Amino acid sequence: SKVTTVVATPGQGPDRPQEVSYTDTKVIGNGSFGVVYQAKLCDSGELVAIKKVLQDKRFKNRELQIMRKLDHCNIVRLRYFFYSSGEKKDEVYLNLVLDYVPETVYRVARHYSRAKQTLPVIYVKLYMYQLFRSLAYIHSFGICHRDIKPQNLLLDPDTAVLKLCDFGSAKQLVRGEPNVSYICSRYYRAPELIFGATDYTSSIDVWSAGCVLAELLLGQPIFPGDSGVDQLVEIIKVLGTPTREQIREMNPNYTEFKFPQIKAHPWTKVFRPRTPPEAIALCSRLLEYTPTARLTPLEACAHSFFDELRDPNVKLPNGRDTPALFNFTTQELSSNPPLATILIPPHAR
Amino acid sequence: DFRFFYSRYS
Ligand code: PRO
Ligand SMILES: [Cl-]
Repeated sequence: SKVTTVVATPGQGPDRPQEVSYTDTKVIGNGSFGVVYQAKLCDSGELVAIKKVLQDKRFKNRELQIMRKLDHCNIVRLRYFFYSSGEKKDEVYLNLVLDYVPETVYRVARHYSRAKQTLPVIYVKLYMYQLFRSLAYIHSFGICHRDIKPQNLLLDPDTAVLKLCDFGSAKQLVRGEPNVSYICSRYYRAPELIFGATDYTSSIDVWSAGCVLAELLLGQPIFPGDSGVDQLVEIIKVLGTPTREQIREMNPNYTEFKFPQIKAHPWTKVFRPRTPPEAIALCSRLLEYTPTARLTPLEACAHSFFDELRDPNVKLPNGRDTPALFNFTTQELSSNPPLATILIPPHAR
Repeated sequence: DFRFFYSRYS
């Protein structure tokens, strides 16, 4: 079988190039700048995914810069990077060699939805909690992902380990420096992005996380639509018409537009009757118009919906140990350093 | 729409 070698730099650690050999390459998806490959590292047998992005001559690649700085059990790990030619003539491509994870939250959710079954609530708790940890960690550096959606939540279904991936839109937000509004994918965009705001904060990720939670509870996206106006109608049907004060907090250029006049649908009627009330209560504090009224990621981790995860005897339904849930660092806890009394339960200290 | 071509759930 064909072995390929390349000179590549480790994603973490010494800025020191190494010979890297890999084999068994195969196409597993497509990217903006070429197909995505699986490969097997010859030295360890470990599976990686290799994706290509365009190298700009003018400035360092932001995704690589961010991914060299991150080290967290719920974020996909950058193993190596190297440059190559690619699909388009004359271009130089950055190749990111990431630890391979075989499934996503989206695949598991569609598997249950197609079967007209609800994802067991223990998995909803595990997946959302790990998502909020990954957000707490990146937000503690000032980094907003800007493209949270179920397809970017890699999943090992047997261990329930979740890893956030795709940092191609991620940015360190700086108050007073504008940001493009056109990030974040259909169905998951916060209303301030639908309105074209350039002055938003990392709370756009919490809105998107709320959309993922609601989708796991409902079995379908909560705010679908192919245009912003169709998405907004679905938002208003649930949250009710935003007030002028709320619109000023999202994008004050929009305060005087004539929005559909709709009373909020009660949150208890949004979801099916047997939906756990704490899940509805959490969703109601994530899907809020006023961006500063949304929970922060660490506050969401400490929400009572996640209390079952903090029980000394909780197990996966397949009998396994839960994955790592309490290895918080100072960095990850820093937005509220005295928090933890909830987050690290007694048996984890 | 899916990240990967293959899935154990496909
Ligand atoms: O919001 C943004 O992604 C970038 C930063 C300067 C160019 N626009
Ligand atoms: Cl997917």
